[PDB]
Amino acid sequence: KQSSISVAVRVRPFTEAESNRLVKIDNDDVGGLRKIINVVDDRMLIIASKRFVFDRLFDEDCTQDQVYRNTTQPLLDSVLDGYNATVFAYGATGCGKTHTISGTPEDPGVIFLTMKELYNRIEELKDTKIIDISLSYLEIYNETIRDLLNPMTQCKNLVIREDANNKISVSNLSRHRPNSVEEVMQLILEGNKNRTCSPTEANATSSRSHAVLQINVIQKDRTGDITEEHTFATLSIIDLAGSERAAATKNRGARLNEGANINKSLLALGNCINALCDPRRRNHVPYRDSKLTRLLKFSLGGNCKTVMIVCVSPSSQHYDETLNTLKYADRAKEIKTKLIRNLEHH
Amino acid sequence: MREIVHIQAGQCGNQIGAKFWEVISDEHGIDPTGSYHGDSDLQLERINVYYNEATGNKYVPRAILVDLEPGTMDSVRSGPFGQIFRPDNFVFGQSGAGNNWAKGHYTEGAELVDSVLDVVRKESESCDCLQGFQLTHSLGGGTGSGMGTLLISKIREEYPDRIMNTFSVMPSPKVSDTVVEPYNATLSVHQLVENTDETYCIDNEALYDICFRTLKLTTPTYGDLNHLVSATMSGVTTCLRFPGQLNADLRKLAVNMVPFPRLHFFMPGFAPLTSRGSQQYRALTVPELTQQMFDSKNMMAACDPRHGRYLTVAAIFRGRMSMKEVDEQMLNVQNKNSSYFVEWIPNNVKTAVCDIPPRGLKMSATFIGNSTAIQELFKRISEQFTAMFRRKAFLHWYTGEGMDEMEFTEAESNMNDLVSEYQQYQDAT
Amino acid sequence: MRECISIHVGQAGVQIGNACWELYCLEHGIQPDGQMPSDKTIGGGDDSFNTFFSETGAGKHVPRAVFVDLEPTVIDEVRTGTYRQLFHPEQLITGKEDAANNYARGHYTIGKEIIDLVLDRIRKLADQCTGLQGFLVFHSFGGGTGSGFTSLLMERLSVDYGKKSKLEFSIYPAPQVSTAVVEPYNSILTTHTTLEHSDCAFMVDNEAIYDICRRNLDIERPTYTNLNRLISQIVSSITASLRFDGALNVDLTEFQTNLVPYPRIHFPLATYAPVISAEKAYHEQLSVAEITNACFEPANQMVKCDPRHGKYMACCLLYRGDVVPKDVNAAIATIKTKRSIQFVDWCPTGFKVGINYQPPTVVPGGDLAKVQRAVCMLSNTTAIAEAWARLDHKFDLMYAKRAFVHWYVGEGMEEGEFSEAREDMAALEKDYEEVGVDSVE
Ligand SMILES: CC(=O)O[C@H]1C(=O)[C@@]2(C)[C@H]([C@H](OC(=O)c3ccccc3)[C@]3(O)C[C@H](OC(=O)[C@H](O)[C@@H](NC(=O)c4ccccc4)c4ccccc4)C(C)=C1C3(C)C)[C@]1(OC(C)=O)CO[C@@H]1C[C@@H]2O
Ligand SMILES: Nc1nc2c(ncn2[C@@H]2O[C@H](COP(=O)(O)OP(=O)(O)OP(=O)(O)O)[C@@H](O)[C@H]2O)c(=O)[nH]1
Ligand SMILES: Nc1ncnc2c1ncn2[C@@H]1O[C@H](COP(=O)(O)OP(=O)(O)NP(=O)(O)O)[C@@H](O)[C@H]1O
Ligand SMILES: Nc1nc2c(ncn2[C@@H]2O[C@H](COP(=O)(O)OP(=O)(O)O)[C@@H](O)[C@H]2O)c(=O)[nH]1
Ligand SMILES: [Mg+2]
Ligand SMILES: [Mg+2]
Repeated sequence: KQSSISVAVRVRPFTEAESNRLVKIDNDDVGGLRKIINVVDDRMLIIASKRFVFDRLFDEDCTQDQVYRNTTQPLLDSVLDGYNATVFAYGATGCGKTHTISGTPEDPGVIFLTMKELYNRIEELKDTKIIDISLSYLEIYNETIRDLLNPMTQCKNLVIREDANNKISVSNLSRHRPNSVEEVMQLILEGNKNRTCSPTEANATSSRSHAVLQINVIQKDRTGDITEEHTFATLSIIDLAGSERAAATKNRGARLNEGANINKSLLALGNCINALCDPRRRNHVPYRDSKLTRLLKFSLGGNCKTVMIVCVSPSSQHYDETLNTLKYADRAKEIKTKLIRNLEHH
Repeated sequence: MREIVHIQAGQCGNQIGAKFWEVISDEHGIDPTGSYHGDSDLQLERINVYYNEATGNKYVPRAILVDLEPGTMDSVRSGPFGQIFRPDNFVFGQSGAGNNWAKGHYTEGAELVDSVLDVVRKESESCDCLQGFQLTHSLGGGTGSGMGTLLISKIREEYPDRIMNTFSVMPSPKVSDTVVEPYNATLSVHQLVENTDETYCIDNEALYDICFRTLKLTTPTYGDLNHLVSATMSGVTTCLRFPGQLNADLRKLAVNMVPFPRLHFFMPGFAPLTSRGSQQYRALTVPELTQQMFDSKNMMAACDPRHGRYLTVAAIFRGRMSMKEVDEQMLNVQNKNSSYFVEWIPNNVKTAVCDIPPRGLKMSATFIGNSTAIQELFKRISEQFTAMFRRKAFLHWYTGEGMDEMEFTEAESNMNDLVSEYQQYQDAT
Repeated sequence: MRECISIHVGQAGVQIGNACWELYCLEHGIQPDGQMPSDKTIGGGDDSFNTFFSETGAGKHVPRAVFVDLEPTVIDEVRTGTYRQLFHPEQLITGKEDAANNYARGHYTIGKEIIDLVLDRIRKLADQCTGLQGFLVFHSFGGGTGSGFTSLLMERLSVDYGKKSKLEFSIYPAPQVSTAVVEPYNSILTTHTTLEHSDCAFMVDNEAIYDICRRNLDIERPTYTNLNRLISQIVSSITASLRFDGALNVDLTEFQTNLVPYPRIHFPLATYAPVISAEKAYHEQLSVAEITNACFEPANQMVKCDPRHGKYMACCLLYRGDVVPKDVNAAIATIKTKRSIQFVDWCPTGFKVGINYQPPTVVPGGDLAKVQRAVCMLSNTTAIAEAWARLDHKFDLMYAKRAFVHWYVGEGMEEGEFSEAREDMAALEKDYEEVGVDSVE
């Protein structure tokens, strides 16, 4: 019993500053530079001199409904029916990773839509079986775990541990049991408000911490059945930080340390993906290099499937790290995973 | 202006530090009083790396002593070089650790580390530029294995971008001294793997073998062992406080020896070492030094190099010598013993040279290696751990102080992961 | 009027500069104190020429140099040594911490805290000169500072100056000998960043000089002082055309229009023929033909390469001492007919000749012998394409497993910058195969 890992690609539309120069300067020939990506079809992809294949790609004019319908349905259906499934974003600064995964109140992202559909499915299946949910929300920053729902707890007490079964479990994690969509919107908004970010730069929406939302779904029978239909499941949405080069930031203070830790974590994730993809490096996968890859131990290839959403840009300046993202996506697509049912209480 | 802050935790660390400062004062020409009676100018040009200047041409070591029982501090104070240390950093408690890691890390250590951190801050803020820290401790006892790790974690939290070093006396394979060595060793390694940057593993049995065979000493006391450790402790910074043809600092050796962040456990060594009645039958040259260094009999850790492969090796030479000789000899060593070296690193050797040798020798050489064979040491503990953990032999003394079984399982898992990590690169290509 | 600024970076640069300025002081009669008693012999002399030294009204001669290094261990030895009164006290030190063999620290993290002083001193020295003819930057691939800081300084100088010449002197890594595990990474990043800022980057290999010292000079235990002295002799031979007079003087700006056919291929080799000790100075003639033949032998190359596995693209021979043009023409005619020394089919001329009347100097306590005449050959050839390839083979082995990469990314770099630095180098290799195939019609 095995499943398949999934990879998808998204690209943003030109910003105002670059689009203005594009209409002024470069439009005459056809800094507002030329279109490198030039998406050729829905599934394949072309770049300046090469060609690759990913799954269900999206153009700059794509809509939230299309991406939600093209990435989340297998994960949603599996998670509701036990199993396990996750989604995580990847890319570089300014590629729009926090817009697709979270979104705004007027441009909602994958979290809002997928959790609202979970609530609707719970309402629909209420006549059949009862479903309850629990939630947790954390960030990884400077090699430290922080809770975005209980900020009073210090980073000293937050630590990952595992038993002989090798199951990851965070200590003193604030597990919140909601009752309505308004409550969970309040929790999500407060968590995003308390997220660590760099408002010093003009792009104040720039994230400088890896955000992880985890939602656990449990089921229970209605009328008279005796210790049946528990069937717990877990889903996680992960928003990573960017890999901005130091060349792009002449001024360097604490932002230097933040970027160094972010880049180290991203390198650890890349090494883990490469190790999993390779056949003969399976003797050991270095999960311990960072807290991020340690927390995604089961998500990557343990007992679960995941969707890797890589975000790129059409600006010509963004070439090398986009190619790095493409290569790492290609190897992320080649890793396998297993899937098993849940425990039954008696 | 690079400088180092020294800390000493526990009996073993305190004794090794006492002998280390005794050696360094003679190297730089300082008395027990703290005045200067050197002869050369080079001894004062970089005295600020370790020492701190005082009023009347006096020099006080930048060392911080910590241990929960006052006996070792009284012994050091009564010693010959007890007056150079500032009295204000003789931080101690009254209730001992009792060879219990929990008492050193959870119960009693927490009631004394704030003063240690205050002293560390006071010493560090006086620096023009701080290179890093270095600590001496033993992984078998309670004071060392607990307070050293707690202090390392807190210093790393406060000073993230500075080098942290440890000269750890790892537990012996055969001849132990405490019944609870495996628990302390595992719980201390669980923190050292995460926090430090250069962990210099040392074993008592290797020191005894070196003393018995090479030095031909009949009754090797602990002073001789501390001397052997202090020789290497005063060699990893010789290029940082003396001139040389090819210099090297702690960060340069860290970069050229740590291919992946968790592989920072190193086996040291020192040459020349000969008997007193056999120094007139040897020619002191670079080939003799490199032969003595690379031999397994001269290693300071029990693990045999020949049971694995060298990932990265470093050699700090001291004296006047030709760089052609050094380069040729290291190339020849790599070529002849290619089975004992890793393929995906083309050149494994990092050489540094300093022009000022020790006081009474014309040439010296400090060896450091990063070998997969170190895994064997951890593997031994991973047995001696589980045999006691599968039956909870001595576990109530630890749970009564605050700890739980989750810490023990996590430490065991981390140790096994480290062993598997080394074994991956042992047989890769 | 013919002045040119010298800059030294890193331990290798500083230790080569020590020998260079010792040689210059010996040649021009300047003592280590900066004085010049040679005016006693001839009134109003100009031995301390304005090319490499600036004269004050008090009679001193301060050198035109900017010694820069991150760690305070080598510059301090100069400030304490015997040349402390020669240099301007503005020898620049960061004085905090070395680059630790990290390109990122020398480029992004620590290099940005000291570059402004370097630019200010270079601006002052440039304003002092009437017209400067170029820059001479001494460094070494493999070191953190020698890669990163050299790249940063060259980028800023190209932004500021531009059309001015910028020549390099770099110690390239040896194929087998080495003293750093992360040296291929630094070398690859350096050649990527400093391929479109330099104009002619001379290369030198330590292993080749060790072999030369073993075979010719008969020194079985050499140190870096002898290597630095040989490099000093190379640089003095190059710059002799500016300070003194000769039949054919090769200016610095004329090096480029005779050695670099295309802009990207600017990595020539340098060799010095009459390396002979005083014992074998006798029993030898040391004629022009002998030294010219010795320059083209594989054994006397200062870079570990085999010219027989490639075609010479250009050659520039700078002579010193008693040399007549007829003997040089005879030597060139003898060399051209040899079938082993091949040339590209698109360069029938091939050679450039320069002659200078001042013989080479000798440093007391050295090993080179007193020779009436000498020659230095600067040859642009395609054998260098091998030396790159070996280094590339050392890159792909390590980058495949991402070894020693966490330091670079932790000091402000992205992994992708490595891959680019490979690809560009690969393109350069292709160019050296694209400019070797014989033309057809
Ligand atoms: C004539 C001669 O060679 O004298 C040597 C000597 O005989 C031998 C046997 C010495 C001697 O060492 C020992 O016998 C010894 C005993 C216990 C543990 C270690 C060594 C010597 O004691 C050791 C001492 O070494 C030093 O002075 C070094 O500088 C050393 N410092 C100290 O030992 C020292 C100790 C206390 C107070 C002040 C200095 C050192 C080493 C590394 C880095 C820095 C300093 C010297 C010259 C000798 C004697 C005296 C016999 C040897 O020691 C060293 C470290 O050089 C052992 O073999 C080496 C080299 C020599 O062959
Ligand atoms: N020819 C010559 N080469 C040298 C000399 N000193 C060092 N090198 C070369 O320099 C290389 C490493 O760089 P280093 O000079 O040691 O130091 P660096 O280039 O300044 O880099 P940093 O460590 O950041 O200071 C070695 O591989 C040596 O071959 C020298 O005196 N003469
Ligand atoms: N497809 C899109 N269409 C329109 N606007 C977008 C799109 N994607 C992103 N944006 C906006 O562009 C801005 C920059 O994108 P943003 O989501 O901040 O990237 P990011 O992932 O946050 N960068 P980082 O902080 O490094 O992760 C955001 O304010 C987005 O709302
Ligand atoms: N080299 C050396 N090792 C020592 C010395 N004393 C104790 N040890 C080692 O340290 C371990 C005991 O640790 P200890 O110093 O008692 O720890 P503490 O009681 O918590 O301070 C033993 O396993 C010994 O091998 C010494 O004087 N020299
Ligand atoms: Mg973001
Ligand atoms: Mg240096």
